[PDB]
Amino acid sequence: MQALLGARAKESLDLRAHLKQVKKEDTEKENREVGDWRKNIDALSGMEGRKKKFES
Amino acid sequence: LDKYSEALKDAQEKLELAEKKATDAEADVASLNRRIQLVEEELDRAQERLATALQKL
Repeated sequence: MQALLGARAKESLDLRAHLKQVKKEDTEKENREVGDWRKNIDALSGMEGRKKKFES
Repeated sequence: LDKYSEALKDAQEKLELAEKKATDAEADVASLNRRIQLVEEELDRAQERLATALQKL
């Protein structure tokens, strides 16, 4: 009386935690696309002089 | 005349350079204000989204 419902619970937890597991696999093996970037700036710090080109 | 003309080309060049400095400094007052507002807006939004995240929490 104690073994059958145990086995059924094992199967159900297996299927659910296993879909959870296969998707969490994709989450963990690649966590790079969920990252970000520094996005630096040059900002042209030279407001003391101008440029050589004809347009400037 | 040459001294005033030269003192002028120099006051005027220093002026074009000071005006340029101001133009560029102002270009940056503005670029900084744009970044400040973009970041303050992202911050206010982070805080709106935080308040939301906290409400959703």
